Amino acid sequence: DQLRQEAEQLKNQIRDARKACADATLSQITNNIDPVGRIQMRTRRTLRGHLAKIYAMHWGTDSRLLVSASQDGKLIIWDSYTTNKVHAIPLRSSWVMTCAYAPSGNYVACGGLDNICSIYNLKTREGNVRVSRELAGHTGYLSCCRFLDDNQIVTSSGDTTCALWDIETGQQTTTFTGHTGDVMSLSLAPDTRLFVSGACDASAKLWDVREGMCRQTFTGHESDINAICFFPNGNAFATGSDDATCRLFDLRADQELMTYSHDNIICGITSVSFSKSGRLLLAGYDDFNCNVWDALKADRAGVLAGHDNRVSCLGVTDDGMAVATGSWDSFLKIWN
Amino acid sequence: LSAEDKAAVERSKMIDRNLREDGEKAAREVKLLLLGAGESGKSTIVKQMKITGIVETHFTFKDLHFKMFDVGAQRSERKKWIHCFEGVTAIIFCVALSDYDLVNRMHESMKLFDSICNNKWFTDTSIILFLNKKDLFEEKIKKSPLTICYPEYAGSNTYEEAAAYIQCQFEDLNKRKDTKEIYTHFTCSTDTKNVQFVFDAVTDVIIKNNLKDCGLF
Amino acid sequence: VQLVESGGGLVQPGGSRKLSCSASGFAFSSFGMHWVRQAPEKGLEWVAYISSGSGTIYYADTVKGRFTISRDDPKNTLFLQMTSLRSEDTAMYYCVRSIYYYGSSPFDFWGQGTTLTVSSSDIVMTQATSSVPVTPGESVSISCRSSKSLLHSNGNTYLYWFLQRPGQSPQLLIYRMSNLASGVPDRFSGSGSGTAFTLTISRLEAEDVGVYYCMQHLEYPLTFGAGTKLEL
Amino acid sequence: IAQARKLVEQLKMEANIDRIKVSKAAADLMAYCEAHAKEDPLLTPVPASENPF
Amino acid sequence: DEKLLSTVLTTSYSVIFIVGLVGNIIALYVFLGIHRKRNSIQIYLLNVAIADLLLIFCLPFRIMYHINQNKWTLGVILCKVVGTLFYMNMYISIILLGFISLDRYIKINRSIQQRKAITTKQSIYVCCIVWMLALGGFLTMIILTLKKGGHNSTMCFHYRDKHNAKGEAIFNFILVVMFWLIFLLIILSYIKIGKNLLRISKRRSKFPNSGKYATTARNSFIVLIIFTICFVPYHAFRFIYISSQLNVSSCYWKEIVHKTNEIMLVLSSFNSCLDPVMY
Ligand SMILES: CCCC/C=C/CCCCCCCC(=O)OC[C@@H](O)COP(=O)(O)OC[C@@H](N)C(=O)O
Repeated sequence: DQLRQEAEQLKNQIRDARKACADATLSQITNNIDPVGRIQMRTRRTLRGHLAKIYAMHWGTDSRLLVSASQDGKLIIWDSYTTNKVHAIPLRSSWVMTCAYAPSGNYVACGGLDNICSIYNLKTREGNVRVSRELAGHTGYLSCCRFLDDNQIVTSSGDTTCALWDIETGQQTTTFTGHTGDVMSLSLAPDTRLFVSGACDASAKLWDVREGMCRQTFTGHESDINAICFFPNGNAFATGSDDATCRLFDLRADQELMTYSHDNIICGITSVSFSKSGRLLLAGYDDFNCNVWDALKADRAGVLAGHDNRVSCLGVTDDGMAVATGSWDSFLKIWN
Repeated sequence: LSAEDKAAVERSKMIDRNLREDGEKAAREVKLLLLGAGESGKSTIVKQMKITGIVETHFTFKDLHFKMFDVGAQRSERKKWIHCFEGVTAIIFCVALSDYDLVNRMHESMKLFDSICNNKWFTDTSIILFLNKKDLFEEKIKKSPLTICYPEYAGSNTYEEAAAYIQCQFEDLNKRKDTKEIYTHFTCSTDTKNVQFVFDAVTDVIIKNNLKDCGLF
Repeated sequence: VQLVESGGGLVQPGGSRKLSCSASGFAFSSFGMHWVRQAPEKGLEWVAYISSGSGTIYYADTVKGRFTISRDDPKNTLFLQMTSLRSEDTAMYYCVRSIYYYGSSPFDFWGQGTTLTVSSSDIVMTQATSSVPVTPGESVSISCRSSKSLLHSNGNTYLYWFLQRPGQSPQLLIYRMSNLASGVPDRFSGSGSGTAFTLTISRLEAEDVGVYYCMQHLEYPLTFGAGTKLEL
Repeated sequence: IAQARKLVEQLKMEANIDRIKVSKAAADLMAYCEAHAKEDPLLTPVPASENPF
Repeated sequence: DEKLLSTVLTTSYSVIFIVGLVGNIIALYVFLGIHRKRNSIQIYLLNVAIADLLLIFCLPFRIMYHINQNKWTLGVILCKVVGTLFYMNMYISIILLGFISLDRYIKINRSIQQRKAITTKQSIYVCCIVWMLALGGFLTMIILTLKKGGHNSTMCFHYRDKHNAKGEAIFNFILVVMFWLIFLLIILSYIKIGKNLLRISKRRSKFPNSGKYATTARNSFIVLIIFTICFVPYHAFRFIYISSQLNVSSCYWKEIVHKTNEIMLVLSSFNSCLDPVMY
């Protein structure tokens, strides 16, 4: 009956307990800090061989090998220093929308409109590549997948859920609920102990892999969120949405600090990533080009225009020497 | 300049070679996307041919391989995955003719038709319309007239007229009548032409595309 | 995984022969294939190599013109045709698999061999020592010397360490002077810098006694060492 | 009312926690950014000899 | 020995310059700016645009010679090889227009027949072949007509006389027969494309996509009417220019010859502006 009241009142407390913890307006704190200026990058490599749109990519921890997934029914592995193909995995479902590369390097994963996360083993005798598990139990469509170790993996689905599995059996060890919309983005933390999800109800949520409870909920957007990434300190993240706007959220303050926007930018955002230092945030847009932002002043610092169609995926490597962008034009591009 | 690394290139070339053969082959099939009103005819249309998310149906007719994608078991935000099909050869759209009396359904079917035909991704994609269940439409006329659905309908309450009125009220919903065509068909139980019609329409589409490629449209 | 060779027996000088290697348990088509020899009381010498796709072949300067290597992939078989046999060809022949991509372990599986006997600008890898007695429990080291730096511009150092036990076939221990194969304990370690390399064995144990061999994969032809024996 | 008390039980948990002031957070951010400005090869272009691309 | 023609050349070439120029620069902006992808036929059309554009760039050296009353100013070796470039361009736009009409036939005369297999990667091969081989004739003609003698006499683009350089009178014959081969190659393709594209408009009746299949057929006939209306007058008359200048004549017949060859050549050049406009 009156249960729909205490919540509202209760919510009004939060809206006030995070307005007294706001005094600095970071854009003011970092007013004297020396700017970065302007950043020029150049296409060093171009990786050809895909016959359709590529919908995702992922780097390896060696900072040399990467994997890409396309809707031609192909998952290709590349040496980036030569442009040589190490493996080409043919899938059963051409409708793939995500990919991952295990930290060790023995496994990859894929998924999409079939509602199944398929794990593939690369380092096996017989000199082939075999599917080891087909994790099923979702009802939507796989929108992201991330490894914790070689026997654990987190998944997000368009059924308003996320899940933590156990690959040896193939059963959900935990199921994360609370969203009211298709979930579209994931980011794990450095410690691989608490992760963050970004949904189409214009919200983000911070989970806790150990228990299964949402510790904090973040709002502020005016449309669907499609991308999210963690700051390297593990104490902040960034979100990209269809309102042509990125935002930075802090966990402890439980607010947002900076918004990254521009009047002459009206397209949506498909991807987000940081730099090894956490000083320049990269973003992939639908206007066919990527942009670079100074994440302490909100100014721009550079543009990456080499693609003849949407930038769907964007990644940065753990050593910090390169960026890789993917496009619907069936091309990946390395920048330095 | 190199080493046994040479053998790592001779490999990357045996890979780049099979991707071609996979694309020089997946380009001679025809991909179709199947949509329809809520549980109207999207099922019987498949059984008319004799061969968990998306359902792929592969079949063949006169040395031409068709792949039909049925995605009704995918209840989600369609705005987020309906661009995976941009580049599909055609859209089959199945609507019924016994759905005006029932409940109102023809109106939402037309809403979906207008939401699909006039989409950013299907500005060039042709549509094959199947108006099905005409046998029963013959009976739901005598008892119930048509004006119960379309007030502005002022004409002979008969098959050869109401069917054409529905056809027109469906076909006058494409705003870009100059870039895509709409093919329409009333289904026959036996004498399986429901697939010869698809064959004709598809070959017409293919010719109309080859002629645009050759710059002498 | 399996590799069975056949086609060897007593023949006469001037004759001809054909040896066959049947594979069972792996993707024969994705693997390049080698033939290797071992004379009765001597070391290992290389013979021929054919790639995946067969669009690349290499012979030694001792058999060119009178040998021919081929492969039938549909039937998973490797062939060596030999003409004009001399007494310098009595040996045990071994069929070897090798796959090349970033991070691969070539020369990983060998066969059991065919014993043939007929009636009566290259790198030089040197293994000074030829015999070493030891006791189970202590540590050991073995040294290899090359007449040319094996390090390359890409950063890789192409040296391979093999082990042959009494009455068995060789077995890859180490590839590229630092990497350890799949199926060998951590006792074995590799080290060194161009023109000199070292293998270290700690907390020794039985079954580690036999003949150790050095190999280079920098440029064809390929070359082995004389073989360092390690017994009790 | 069928699944609305869990909403309250949750909102009673997202509110009873500490919240440092934005000043400290911005400070930690800028500090982490400074301390690691040398190993940022996208911020400080590096000698081509130390560049594998 | 004629002046009333020295006005026709200028009055025509002058407008042809600007029309071809604007058309080809717009066509390049399209094939490069708007269209970032390119099938084989777009490649061929881009090559043709480049060819006739730099031809046009070789045009304005005419009005000089003309309004200046047959000037011989710019050089003695320049204007010699300025018409060689004219011809080297006017013959690339006749082989590319013969390979276009073959791709454009093998495509339209097969839907599920799979007559042959072609891709938009082997097209750049031939497009560069026709641009390299062309130098085989360019430098050949330079070295043959330049270092083997000299004749200027305040003349350029003049009526020449053989019996001293009888090596070019044969190369020209070879080119004139190559044109007549490509002509049939083109005609028996753009006739078929209109034959097996007009019944389809009568059999496949009671059907929406029937307006097209008839515009296309009377477009694939204009694409040929244009060609033949321009290049056939030349390349046929030429037979009485190669010969009959290689032979004995008078200042009457051998003046008729020149004064008609120039008109026929301006006609053949009027096609460097009609090709961009085929939208
Ligand atoms: C295998 C074939 C490859 C295709 C490429 C070959 C391109 C050939 C370009 C060489 C010109 C062809 C001969 C020719 O006919 O041209 C002669 C002019 O070099 C005279 O120069 P002009 O004095 O200015 O001609 C004025 C007029 N009186 C006349 O002779 O035609």
